[PDB]
Amino acid sequence: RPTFYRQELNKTIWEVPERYQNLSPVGSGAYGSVCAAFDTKTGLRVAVKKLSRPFQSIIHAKRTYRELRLLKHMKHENVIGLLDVFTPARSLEEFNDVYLVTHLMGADLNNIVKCQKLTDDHVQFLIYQILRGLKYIHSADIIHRDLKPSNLAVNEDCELKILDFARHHRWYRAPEIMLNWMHYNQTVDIWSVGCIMAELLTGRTLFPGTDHIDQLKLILRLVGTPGAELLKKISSESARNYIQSLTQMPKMNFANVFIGANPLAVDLLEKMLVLDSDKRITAAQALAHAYFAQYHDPDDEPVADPYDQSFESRDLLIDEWKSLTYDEVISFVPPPL
Ligand SMILES: CC(C)Cn1ncc2cc(Cc3ccc(F)cc3F)c(C(=O)NCCN(C)C)cc21
Ligand SMILES: Fc1ccc(-c2n[nH]cc2-c2ccncc2)cc1
Repeated sequence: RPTFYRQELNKTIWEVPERYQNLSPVGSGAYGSVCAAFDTKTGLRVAVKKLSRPFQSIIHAKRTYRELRLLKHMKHENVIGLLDVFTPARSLEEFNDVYLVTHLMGADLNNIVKCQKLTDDHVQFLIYQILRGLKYIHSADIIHRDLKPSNLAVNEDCELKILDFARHHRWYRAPEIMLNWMHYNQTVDIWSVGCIMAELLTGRTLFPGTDHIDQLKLILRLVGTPGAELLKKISSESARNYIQSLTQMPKMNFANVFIGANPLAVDLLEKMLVLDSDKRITAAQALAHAYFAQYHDPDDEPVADPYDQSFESRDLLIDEWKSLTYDEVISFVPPPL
């Protein structure tokens, strides 16, 4: 066991091993508190997240267990991974805090898009990496659910990583969630990617809606009201009525909306921003799209080992979720240096 040291940043107490030095806050919220730090054992700059009240309730305890399982499983260049997880506690009895460690990235995508407009080649490489990481995540039957510029981090090399999965198990959310459809599939993420790609090409949020209703009407204005094939798939009575009563609007021509953009980019957006989720393009299929010929390599777009999410359906006590989390802390194995 290593030796810990203690200090106060903002109003948070931080107890971490000596190897992590020069902690400086990065931000805080419901997710907990994040600090940038230097790892003397490896020489890397790292990001340390201290979970907030990890075992204060059953919802928190399960959430803590969920995040740790996910991060321990992700082993992919475009997905955030676990460098280390530790607790200052020496036993299950005193186990009360969990810290997570990962490589520090240069900036989030929301600090690039507004600082600069992106060339078509940059958009190619950035979107390509998101999809490469999404293919991996989706191969494990995991849905991110909250893909958005602030959840994508980039290095000065333009290397990208997907961060902070939505622990749910807004301008970027698929319309079937605005309609509250409880059976949305993994292509909800592909919709998010489409809204992101469009924003990089134009510099403007594609669907800057003020609420759920306003959001949907901005989406239908671009992709048009749903056809009869999609009408036949809606079970909700209120939804069906709301949609059949809206003044009908045609699908606009993306080539005209996105004038001057690479025609291969326009084509990909049209395959991503499809209202009917069954017809939306998949991450695996989008990687083979001609827009990414510069970067596509079918022997270097790997898939993930099978991920067991059976715990999601379990109804346990706080002490049981806590103990299961402790087990995952102890059995952690750092990645090969
Ligand atoms: C913006 C730069 C600091 C780039 N950067 N690089 C790595 C990294 C990790 C995090 C969060 C995080 C996740 C796993 C982990 F084990 C340790 C962690 F710290 C955050 C962050 O602060 N996320 C806040 C939550 N928001 C986005 C919803 C930011 C990160
Ligand atoms: F206006 C819309 C927008 C999106 C959808 C939709 N796309 N994929 C699945 C659905 C959907 C929505 C609600 N109920 C069932 C299915 C249906 C109508």
